[PDB]
Amino acid sequence: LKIGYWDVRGFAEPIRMLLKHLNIEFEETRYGFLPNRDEWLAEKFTLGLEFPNLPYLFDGDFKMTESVAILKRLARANGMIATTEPALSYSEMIEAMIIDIRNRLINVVYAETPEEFEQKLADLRERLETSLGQLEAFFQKHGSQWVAGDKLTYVDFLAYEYLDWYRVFVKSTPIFEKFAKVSDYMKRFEELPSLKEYIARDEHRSASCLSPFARIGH
Amino acid sequence: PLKIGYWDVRGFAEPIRMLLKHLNIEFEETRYGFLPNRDEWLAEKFTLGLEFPNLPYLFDGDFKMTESVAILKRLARANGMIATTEPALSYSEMIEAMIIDIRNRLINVVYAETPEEFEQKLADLRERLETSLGQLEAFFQKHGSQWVAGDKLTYVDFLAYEYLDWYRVFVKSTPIFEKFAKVSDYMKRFEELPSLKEYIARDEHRSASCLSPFARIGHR
Repeated sequence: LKIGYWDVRGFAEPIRMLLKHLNIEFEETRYGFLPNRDEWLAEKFTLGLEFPNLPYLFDGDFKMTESVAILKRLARANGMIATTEPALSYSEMIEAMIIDIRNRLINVVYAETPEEFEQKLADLRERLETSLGQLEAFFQKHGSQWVAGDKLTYVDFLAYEYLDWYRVFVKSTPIFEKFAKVSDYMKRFEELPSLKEYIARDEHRSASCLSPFARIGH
Repeated sequence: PLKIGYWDVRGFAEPIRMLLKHLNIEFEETRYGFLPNRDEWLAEKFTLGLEFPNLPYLFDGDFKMTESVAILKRLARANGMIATTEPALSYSEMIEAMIIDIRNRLINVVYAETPEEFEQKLADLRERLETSLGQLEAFFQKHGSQWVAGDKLTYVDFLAYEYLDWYRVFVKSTPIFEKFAKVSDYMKRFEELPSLKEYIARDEHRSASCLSPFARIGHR
């Protein structure tokens, strides 16, 4: 069981967290980087990936890419995903929403002045405020401990990680504190006795969220 | 008892429409119309009981959700149009995410914020398409399957066709599809499905704008 990705959190961290939570031992290739992409581009087309990319998964003799596709494959094989409706519908609805919140950040900090950049960052905070508002309302309405319900599933791993990025390097912590249930949700994930330790370790705490090719997050 | 709501174009709802037309399931539709504005949709937006108000939205009995993809899969699960076993599902969700990236690259361009910088962005998109489409060709070559998930048609093929078709329609990309013979065969195969053969030829689909007029291109 092997995972490949840059030596950062990035799109692979939710997967790293799922396995850590599940106590499943796995091996890693943390490609490093003035910085370049040569450590990865050396192995890129030699790994038998049908659509070479990062992160990539070696699962026995099976191989695949796409961060969310990988996370769910593992979740299914470990009972970490909703298998019934409407729970599963909620999961994939929030999945898509959490990935929209992530990509708005990605598309900004990976694009082609300094005061226009901060402008685009302040816009991400306003859209975030909105999103967390609707999300606060969702926890209030259903009263579920987690996204899909009372049990932890893959969607919560995507949620915590990509919403945390905003706290780390988008100065969004005060926006999280505005909403009571969302702030306790994040705190609950951190306090997960299964993950409480890994999250504290150098791998997650002191590591960069994004590659140095992003204008921020490193 | 089903109801779909979306702009009066193809957009992110067309795959949902096609899946339902393919399944021959009857459903109701609110097609929000539109110088053009969004007021029609904005008048109903926060009155429909959606937890995360957005287009497209779905009504299923008393159930209410958003997100175009999450909707397509919900309907496909209850009507046997999605792999339920590994590895077929891993392939589906891998190629799902990949197709949505191709879609989003286009989307992120056709929304604002010079015509030459823009013509360049489109030309960048076509080169990136050639790359991705070359990979899909290899996939269909390695796996001699008629569809993305194997021998049977599933939700992912509706995503693939609809969004890859957009490039052909208004991003001048038909020649790129012609370079890759398995992919070109794959596209046309979808158009010659007895269930969707007619519908894809009807004005509803063919003679309908792909995106809203708020995009710089992809509309009439």
